[PDB]
Amino acid sequence: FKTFEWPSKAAGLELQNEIEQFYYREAQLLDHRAYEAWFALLDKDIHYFMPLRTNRMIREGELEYSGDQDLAHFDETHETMYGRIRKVTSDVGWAENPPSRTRHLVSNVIVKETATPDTFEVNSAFILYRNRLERQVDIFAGERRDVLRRADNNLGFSIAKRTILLDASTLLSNNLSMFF
Amino acid sequence: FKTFEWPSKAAGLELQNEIEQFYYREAQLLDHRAYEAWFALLDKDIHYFMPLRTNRMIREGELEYSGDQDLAHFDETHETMYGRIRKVTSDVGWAENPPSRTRHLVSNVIVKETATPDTFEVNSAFILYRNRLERQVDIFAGERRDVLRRADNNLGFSIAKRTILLDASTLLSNNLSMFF
Amino acid sequence: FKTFEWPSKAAGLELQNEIEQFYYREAQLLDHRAYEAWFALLDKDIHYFMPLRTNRMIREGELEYSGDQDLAHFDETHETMYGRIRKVTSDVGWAENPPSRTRHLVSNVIVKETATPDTFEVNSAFILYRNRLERQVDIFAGERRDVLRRADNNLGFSIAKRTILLDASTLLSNNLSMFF
Amino acid sequence: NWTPEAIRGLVDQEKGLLDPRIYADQSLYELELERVFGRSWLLLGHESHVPETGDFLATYMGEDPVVMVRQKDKSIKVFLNQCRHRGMRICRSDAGNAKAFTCSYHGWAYDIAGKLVNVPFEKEAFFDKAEWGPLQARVATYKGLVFANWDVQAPDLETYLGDARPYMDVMLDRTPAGTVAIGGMQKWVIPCNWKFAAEQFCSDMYHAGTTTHLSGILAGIPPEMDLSQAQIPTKGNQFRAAWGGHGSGWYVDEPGSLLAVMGPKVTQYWTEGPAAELAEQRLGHTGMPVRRMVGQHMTIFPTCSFLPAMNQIRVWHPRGPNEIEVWAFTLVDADAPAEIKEEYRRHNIRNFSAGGVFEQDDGENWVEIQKGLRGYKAKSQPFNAQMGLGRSQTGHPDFPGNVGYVYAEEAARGMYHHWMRMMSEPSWATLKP
Amino acid sequence: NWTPEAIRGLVDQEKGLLDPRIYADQSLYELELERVFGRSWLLLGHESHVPETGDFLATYMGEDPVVMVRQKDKSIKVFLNQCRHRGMRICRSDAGNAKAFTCSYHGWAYDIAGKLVNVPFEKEAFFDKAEWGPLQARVATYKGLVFANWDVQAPDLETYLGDARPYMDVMLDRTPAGTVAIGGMQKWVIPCNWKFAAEQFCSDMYHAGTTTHLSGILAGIPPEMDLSQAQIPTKGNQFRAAWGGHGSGWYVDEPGSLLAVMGPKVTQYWTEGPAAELAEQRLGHTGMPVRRMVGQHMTIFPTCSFLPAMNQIRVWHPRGPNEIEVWAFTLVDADAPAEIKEEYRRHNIRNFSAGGVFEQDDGENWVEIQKGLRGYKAKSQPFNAQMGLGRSQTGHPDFPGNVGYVYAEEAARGMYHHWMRMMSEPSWATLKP
Amino acid sequence: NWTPEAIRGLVDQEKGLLDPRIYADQSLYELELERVFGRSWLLLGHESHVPETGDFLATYMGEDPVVMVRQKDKSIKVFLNQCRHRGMRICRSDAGNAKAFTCSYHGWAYDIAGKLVNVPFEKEAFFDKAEWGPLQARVATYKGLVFANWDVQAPDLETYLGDARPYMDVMLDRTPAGTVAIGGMQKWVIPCNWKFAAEQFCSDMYHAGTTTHLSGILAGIPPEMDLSQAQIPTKGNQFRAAWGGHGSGWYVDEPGSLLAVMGPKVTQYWTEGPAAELAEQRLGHTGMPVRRMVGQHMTIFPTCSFLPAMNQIRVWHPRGPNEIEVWAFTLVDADAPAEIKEEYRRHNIRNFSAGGVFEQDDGENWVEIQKGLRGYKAKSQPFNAQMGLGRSQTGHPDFPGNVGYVYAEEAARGMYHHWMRMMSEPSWATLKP
Ligand code: FES
Ligand code: FES
Ligand code: FES
Ligand SMILES: [Fe+2]
Ligand SMILES: [Fe+2]
Ligand SMILES: [Fe+2]
Repeated sequence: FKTFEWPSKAAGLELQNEIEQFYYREAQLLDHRAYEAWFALLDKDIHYFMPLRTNRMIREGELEYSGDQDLAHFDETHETMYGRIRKVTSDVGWAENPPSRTRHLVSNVIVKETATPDTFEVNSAFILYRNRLERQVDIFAGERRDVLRRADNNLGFSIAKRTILLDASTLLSNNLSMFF
Repeated sequence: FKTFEWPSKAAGLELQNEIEQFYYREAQLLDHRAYEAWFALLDKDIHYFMPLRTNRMIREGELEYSGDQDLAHFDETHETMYGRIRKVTSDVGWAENPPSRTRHLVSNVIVKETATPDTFEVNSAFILYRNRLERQVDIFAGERRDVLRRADNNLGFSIAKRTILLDASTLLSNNLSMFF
Repeated sequence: FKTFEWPSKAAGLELQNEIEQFYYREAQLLDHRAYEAWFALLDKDIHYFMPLRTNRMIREGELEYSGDQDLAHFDETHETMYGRIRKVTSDVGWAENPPSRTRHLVSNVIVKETATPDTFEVNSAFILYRNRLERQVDIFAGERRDVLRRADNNLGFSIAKRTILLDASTLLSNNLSMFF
Repeated sequence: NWTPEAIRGLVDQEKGLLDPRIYADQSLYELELERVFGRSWLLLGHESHVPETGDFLATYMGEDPVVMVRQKDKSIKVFLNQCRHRGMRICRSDAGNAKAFTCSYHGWAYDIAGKLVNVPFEKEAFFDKAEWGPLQARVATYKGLVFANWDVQAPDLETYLGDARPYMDVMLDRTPAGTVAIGGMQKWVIPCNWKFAAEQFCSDMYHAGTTTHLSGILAGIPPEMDLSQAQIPTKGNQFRAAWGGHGSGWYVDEPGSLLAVMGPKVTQYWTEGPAAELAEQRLGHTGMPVRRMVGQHMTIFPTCSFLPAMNQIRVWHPRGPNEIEVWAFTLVDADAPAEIKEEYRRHNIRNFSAGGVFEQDDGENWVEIQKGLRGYKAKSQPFNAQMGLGRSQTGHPDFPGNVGYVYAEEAARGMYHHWMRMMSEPSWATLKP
Repeated sequence: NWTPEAIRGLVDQEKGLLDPRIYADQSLYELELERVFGRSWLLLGHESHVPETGDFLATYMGEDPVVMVRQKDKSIKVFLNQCRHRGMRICRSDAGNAKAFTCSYHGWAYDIAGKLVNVPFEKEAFFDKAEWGPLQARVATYKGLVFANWDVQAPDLETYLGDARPYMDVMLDRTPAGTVAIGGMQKWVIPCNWKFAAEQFCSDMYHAGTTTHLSGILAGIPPEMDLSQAQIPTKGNQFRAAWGGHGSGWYVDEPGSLLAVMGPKVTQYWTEGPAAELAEQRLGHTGMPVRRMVGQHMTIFPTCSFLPAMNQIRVWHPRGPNEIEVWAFTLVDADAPAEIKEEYRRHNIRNFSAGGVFEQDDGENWVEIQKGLRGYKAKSQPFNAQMGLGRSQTGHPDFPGNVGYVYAEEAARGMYHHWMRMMSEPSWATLKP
Repeated sequence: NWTPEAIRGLVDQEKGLLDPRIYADQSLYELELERVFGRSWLLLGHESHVPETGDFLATYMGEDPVVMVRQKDKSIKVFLNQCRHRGMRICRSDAGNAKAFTCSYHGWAYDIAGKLVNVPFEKEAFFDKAEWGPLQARVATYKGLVFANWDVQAPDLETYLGDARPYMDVMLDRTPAGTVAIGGMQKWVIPCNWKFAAEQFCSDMYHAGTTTHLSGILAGIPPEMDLSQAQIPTKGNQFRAAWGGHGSGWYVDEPGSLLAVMGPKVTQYWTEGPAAELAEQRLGHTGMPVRRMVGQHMTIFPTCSFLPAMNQIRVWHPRGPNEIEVWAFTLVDADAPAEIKEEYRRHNIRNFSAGGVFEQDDGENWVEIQKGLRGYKAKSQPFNAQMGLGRSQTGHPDFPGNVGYVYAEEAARGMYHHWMRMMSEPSWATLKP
């Protein structure tokens, strides 16, 4: 993964605002545990990917991320994501019952157009603050590389693809019971 | 406190900019210890509220936050806030003398119109970084639910109401000597 | 360093967006280790400055920051910055080989005009998340005060001056191998 | 390793000297969880936290997690929040209502009494369920306040408190209906030793009457008034318990302490009207001028601290020699009007929450002291506890027990003395009153 | 100080009792690094992690950083990732290829064998380089898996494993082509003791057959299917090794467990077809029906844990008594179809990664146990390890070795007993099989 | 318990061996605060940090906070930043001017000398104020540099330094006007033992002449030049103190060392002109060619490290065995031009601050060593300190004292020998110079 290929001419003010507002609405859903409403944003062909990141010398920097044939933190389809939603909303799902307290702070939104109409490549930065039980605090940072499609929902868009690049090699959290 | 009920028609570009700019200005006032200048933004009928947050099973999720008749971290009026301003600006106010170093990073601003003209319900997310003395670092995250009135001042708005939903059960910090 | 004196008449929606996008593009360069590309943004007469910050009683609060004739975390010109770029891109630069994983979260952008055409005074807040080697995490927060000039590069602007106000007295990190 | 002889040398009530190592030593702290917290009566909250059948509250005894839970027969039971199979937490939420407790690990089921009622695949794999339930604590209640103790050889709560009961009754025994806890419990973490916090509410009015809370009073007094007009109360008394290490301190007559902190409506309720007159009538057997008593502070050894006038109550949960958790709630009279309860609620948040105008300065002091105690030379010379030395007497016509001047360290010396005794005397036969 | 007499009292396999202090005590952990981790065979990875000459993997042996490297003569060498001059890390990346290793501090050059070949200014400032190379470990490979041991007096890997080897072959020796590891090493941190994690994979199917994974199975079963039809697996067996503290547990015939976790394609591949029949012939002489074995867990003492049917392998790296790092990878048959290899990759991420629908609930249990063990009374009473006591037999008509019921703690008692042995017996003369 | 016999065996200067436990052991560190830091001369800063009456500086002696304050009679007084009442910090800011000091806890007032002058309510509640002032330290100043020592038994600063004074005067005595400290003090945290940092500035030129600072030199050389040409220095000497464990190392006749770090304008001032003429004339008793000495490193035991040719001065404050705080500042001549003062200011930020092109690589090494020392096997074998063993002699025509080759560890062995002596010998009679 290299520097995001931003367009020279930036996206229009209305488009920039629309996508920024989509992420703010998405963050609200996740932070208030509206998992069913959030899951409805995911298209049937969703690929939800979070690769492993390794420590490499500069000369071996091309091998920093795990590939498509390798293990990952997440490598999901619509089918497997539904299972995760059924687990996280479950009363016997102990990892999130009692549920965690999360905050998705979203910024650095860069919008790029595609060859397909009403479909956008979007780059954004995040800090995910996760507070759990009595004193457990986990802080995550990284970027999201999304393919978004315009949709007739309450948020304005639907998610076709999502790659999450976490600023971590070894995960300092005991789990990833949250969604990015 | 459920998911913030954002309007389907997103706020206009100018109004979105104005309220975001207000928060950035407000953050600058707080981060540079302009407490008397910040206190002037608070209206006389202000309710400054930060409820307690508890670990609950999903079956008892409606009791996550403390109520109106319960204890809180903050439950303040204009007169009680005046006392806090007089304390924080005092030489004998040891908790903030020497003063802390703070950063209010504001994002996720969602603007909602109300029935009263020039009065808006605003939802936003924050990360408050508090550095104190030699080595002390306290990191807070949450959302703010404000009522903002249009005012003729340096910032463009006044604060009618503020509710802070902190992502914490037990507070990891020894005190809350900062303003949210 | 006092509260950034923002203009009453706020910057236009187009200008606000252009500068925000510049910072998001800049963050992407730094977070993906494009040091040559980022160095190109620095003008010949750049002053890159990060003062020391001390704990002072309110009565002596004017001595908080280190002066012009005092030591600093950074006090750099174009030539000294060049040497830093040559070190960080070097295979024998052990502090960043293997390199760190960084995230520059940018928000709170306030835009001010100057006397010189196409030259702007900009204030913004940041959280810099730095993850190094196996489990090392260093989190920085502060504000940046930039003088930006319009440039015909892929980002839109060039950096004439930068002052970084870091919310720390004693640095909790072992180094400052990153750029702010 | 600490011998009884070495432990006795740490505290000297005669010379008024304290070895600073008692707040920092890791070996001493490990002994405290055994010798002090393992056999003391510890505060868990109030009866109103668990008013109905099945209602529970997850709290702590020292560093042991426990479940306080109301039974069908109106009784309260306290057991260790740990499954005896492999150590998993049985009750995983803060508070609520339960029909039965079940372990999330292997499914060992428990009733609200804490008894093990079901083991999955017991007839296939296995042992007595009546013997394998979590450890039970002794439960005793004093006028609403629920206390707990592990030790079956320990004295009952009544004798444990001793002659400190009258001073508890100033806050607890004012109406026939009793007190009720305002919902919600405030929790925060302070990097200091538990003894600093326990001592301050025990014997330290000296901090509130000098420099610590000068900005706190400034926040409370009317906007037109500044600190130079604010009353400086000097008259008052301090109390040392006959046994236990308990202590209380109070101002006499001067309302400047209460009027600034609690406001004009609370001070009126506390000193004037039928509610104040009935309280004095109910506390006639103690023989105290309770309407004259304003701005009181008290610690029930080791970690039950409260302010009988402003009705702020807190437990200090130890988390090593260098850390505590403060768990704070507030009590009001059950039959009190809505205006008084709202006044108590607002002012306790304004003063004694984590963001309180008083608490901010309380913790700031403690954080600095603990940091200082990391140094070798900072623990080499004793701290001064010589205030009011040999001035307290039992022949006081207004207040019972060992009574001295309000600005003294007699109750402090008694607290550290009883601490020294618990740490050095392994058997109750010598330790008990 | 921990005497051999005191260490023996920590584990009682006869009464099925465990002293909770073993998971929390700092002194015991420091003894574990010497007596357990300093002389055990520890899993570092797989042969396919280092396939070519100069290929390396930076990993751990306890808390010692180690470098595993393939040599010129196809051998694998393991040495301490520490320069003997002033302690600097020689190999500073996770994995890759090297022609040489060089210390970044003073420039001490090493070859890929871990031999010191060059010292800057040696002739001018100095000493023998052959005596000053990083500490080498004994390397032994068992059918793909690379193990390492510091102790020269320790028994060889084959003897160390013993009669647990046929149970390892259920995953490792199904095809003559062997096994290959899928790329990527998952790493995360859990605040708990390593023994909880090691014991769970050793003897604890009990948690999976009860309450821990009710949401995990729900995540794996069809959207139209609920926990009522999920099918409850109850039948199965558990194995305890004759020596080593190794253990394994599995379900028999009941397919409801494997189907939910691994899906229909893997479950079929494991049970019916040319691949499963080839494994039946290859492993039949050991007296074990592998086609009946559906869903399995196994621990090779101390910290090598794997799940044969799902092919999930992990190393628990200890980080004090209160913390571990989990390093996990996945194995597939070298000659397995691409479709089967992909289903193994996808489902192992879905179930067993840091965000895995099974792993999430596993860590959640262990975190809360470790937190509980901070309290005095939480460590005062023994844990119950009495399940299936005196119910295991070495003459089982279906499975080899000491075999009992799937929901038992025989392998758990064997693991803590061998732990107790290694902690109390300093010489291999008495410790060996 | 660390017996004197066990301590002596940790360091072997005869064979050149160092036991790695010295950097990691918690028990050894506890003794260091008493045996090493509790009775050594420790740097607090410069006279110019506190130039006028009432000026103070809050710094550290080990882990003990101290206040260094200029008096009315132009003297400097150093006392423990701890109130003897209940341990509160008396001076709560970094630096500034005070007319008096007052405790924020109970209002105990102090004069600028560190003497208890006022106690609130002393007459009513109480003991002599003259006895209960904060612990005073011995204050000695060597040509600007302020040192402090708790122990009255310890020898005076002049005797403490010994024959290390001439090498200090290269930086501290070039003009009759003396030196002045540039404003501001840089502070950062490194997770490593203090002895790694103390040894490097004591004896370790070896890291700078090899691999550690390859990218640091690259940053300072002109864009038209690369590391291929960069002149590599090989000629130089190393000094070991007769007593103290003080050490120094410098290059002889090689401008490329100073040119890359400090630039041409600093080198012109240091080697040529009337300023360098006066420096050699004032330092005539030594017989040293100070105009030919370029790129010097020096450590005054235990934690006073500086770089004379670039005027980088720093103190290493210990924070447990696994952490330190670096407090660094810079010196210039009092009558130095405004051009040269700015050159020293800019280049010291560029090179030796937390983000400095040299300092980044220094810390990176130490951080990784400390991590490795968590393991058992990583502490089981001694480190090599055999460099330049038995090659140093006291008969040198230009540089006085025990002088060897620049790339040696004679001063390093001298440091650890003196460390061992202080840790093992309780009395100053055997320890004296
Ligand atoms: S731990 Fe509670 S059932 Fe196993
Ligand atoms: S530490 Fe490896 S060369 Fe000095
Ligand atoms: S601590 Fe300084 S006066 Fe009480
Ligand atoms: Fe107080
Ligand atoms: Fe499991
Ligand atoms: Fe260096």
